[PDB]
Amino acid sequence: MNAPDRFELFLLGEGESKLKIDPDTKAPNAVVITFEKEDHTLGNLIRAELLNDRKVLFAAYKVEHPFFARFKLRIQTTEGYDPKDALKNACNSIINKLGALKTNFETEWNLQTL
Amino acid sequence: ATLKYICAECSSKLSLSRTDAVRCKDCGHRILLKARTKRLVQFEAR
Amino acid sequence: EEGPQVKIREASKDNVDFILSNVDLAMANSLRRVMIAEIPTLAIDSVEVETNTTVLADEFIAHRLGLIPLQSMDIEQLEYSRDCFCEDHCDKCSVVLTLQAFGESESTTNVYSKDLVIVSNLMGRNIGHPIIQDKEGNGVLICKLRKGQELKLTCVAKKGIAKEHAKWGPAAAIEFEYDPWNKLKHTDYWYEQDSAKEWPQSKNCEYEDPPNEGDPFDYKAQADTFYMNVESVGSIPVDQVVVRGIDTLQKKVASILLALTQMDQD
Amino acid sequence: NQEDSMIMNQSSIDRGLFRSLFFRSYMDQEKKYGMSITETFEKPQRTNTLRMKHGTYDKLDDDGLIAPGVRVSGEDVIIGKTTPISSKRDASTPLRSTENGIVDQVLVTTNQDGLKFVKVRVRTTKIPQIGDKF
Amino acid sequence: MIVPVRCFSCGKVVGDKWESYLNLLQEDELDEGTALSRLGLKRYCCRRMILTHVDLIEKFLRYNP
Ligand SMILES: [Zn+2]
Ligand SMILES: [Zn+2]
Ligand SMILES: [Zn+2]
Repeated sequence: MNAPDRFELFLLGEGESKLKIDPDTKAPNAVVITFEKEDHTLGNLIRAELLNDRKVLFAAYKVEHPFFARFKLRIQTTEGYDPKDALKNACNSIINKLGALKTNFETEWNLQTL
Repeated sequence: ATLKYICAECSSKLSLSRTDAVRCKDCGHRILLKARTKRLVQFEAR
Repeated sequence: EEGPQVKIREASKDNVDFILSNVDLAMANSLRRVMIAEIPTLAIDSVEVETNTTVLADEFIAHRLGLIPLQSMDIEQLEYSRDCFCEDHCDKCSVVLTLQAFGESESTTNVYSKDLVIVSNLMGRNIGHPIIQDKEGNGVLICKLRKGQELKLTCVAKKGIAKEHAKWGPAAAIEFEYDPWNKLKHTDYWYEQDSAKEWPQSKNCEYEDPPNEGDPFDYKAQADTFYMNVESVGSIPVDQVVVRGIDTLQKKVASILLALTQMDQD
Repeated sequence: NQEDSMIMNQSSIDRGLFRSLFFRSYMDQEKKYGMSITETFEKPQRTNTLRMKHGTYDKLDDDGLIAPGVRVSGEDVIIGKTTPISSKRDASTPLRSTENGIVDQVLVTTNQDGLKFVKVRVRTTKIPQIGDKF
Repeated sequence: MIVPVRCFSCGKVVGDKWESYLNLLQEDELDEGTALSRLGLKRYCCRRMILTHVDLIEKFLRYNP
């Protein structure tokens, strides 16, 4: 009756772009990224591989409301390091890890029988 | 094909008359039902 | 071999039981979240009921129809219902399947999953075969008909995702363990007299040497070594299940990169 | 799950768990007064019949009642009857403002006094929503 | 009513097993639990989906209309 249509959870509706960048006031160089149509599947990995980076200081993701589908990711890094570049590096690290894992698993699979 | 009203005891296809009582000749009872319209449902199977 | 390492200890048509090694804790959780919730597949999103006389109300039957395991091996060729441009569906959008049955004998004739009939074009794709794993040769039982009843309808299978509905989800049955003895000390063992005797040790213990108990707690430890088994549902075999999950994960991650590089404007 | 409340598996609900069939059996009859003046089951005419309901009757068939396959919602009339005057006026039987579903079937049978008499069964699949009482 | 097609939580396809279930006790004279073990129904969430249910549609079928 009142439920949001199930496609509202993974497909971006009218006037809702994927990301947003907002510099955080009352803080050093720091930014919040307002995701859309994103569950914790993505955010928790972005946070983990972000934390593995040495240079980054602050990395967190919070689900404002599991009612809706958005979670906010905040990052702050030492001056001179654009945090969006840190996000890009963490994402590319995740992607290369995934690709190597895929080839590894395929090699392990083809040998197996039954 | 076209089937306007049916009855419960025997599934008899009987298009029925206006200004008429409710009675099935072959069944003998007086209970009758209506039948599906040709416009078919759209079903979010969900 | 350049990073994530996987050892496989057993595998089958339905199951693959394996060690995963040398990755962060969170990654496996996110990956199973993906394949459980995000892999695209194919199942019914619309049923045009022609005529029904079975006991079951066709709402019920439509729900049963949605859950039929439809083979989606080459489905990446297929395009989403919403994305594609056919009016509400065509051979590029959807795969239509007829269905009809009648009361042959006084002995109740059941309608198995087998009696579904493909109508739509295939253009070589291996999409729309309702897979059947039973030995007798006929899978899901949908309804039973006595001699009198008749059941005819026409379902329109569409591409979907496990997020929107549960039909479009291919595994749903995956094991997960990552520490035999809680050497990471993540859990606190409830017990009456002794934790060990009142707790069955995991069967995956044989590969990891048990603690000698002489040593104090290791603070710097983290979670890298996982033991888990994936169970197929039949829509996608396990091998393509895990790989398509990984691919959807990489694609979702990279969609951020694309929206980001777009976010840089004039 | 707070203060005697619970949380349910959305997939299982979508898998079909704890789903419900919910029927309603509306009833009506005509021929009440007698003396050969008599309510008539029919698709009404909007002209000179000013007692029409908010819902329109394009869903109504020729004899004033819809077939057992027509999805219904809101205030879409189910049984349209006309009572004569001494022109006709509406005595139609709308649907409850809150419910919605599918007409399961429609039954006509005369009464012991000889009155035309109808029972309409509407059906809905009601899914376990958020605030339902368990 | 009808045999559930898949277990409500762990997702395994269970619809096809039911009929075999009925014969599995009949000719081989087995307990219910072992017959559930024969069909690979290890997880009790799956294993509870069949035994908990009784096929009531049979009682509906006897009615003529
Ligand atoms: Zn008859
Ligand atoms: Zn199309
Ligand atoms: Zn189960």
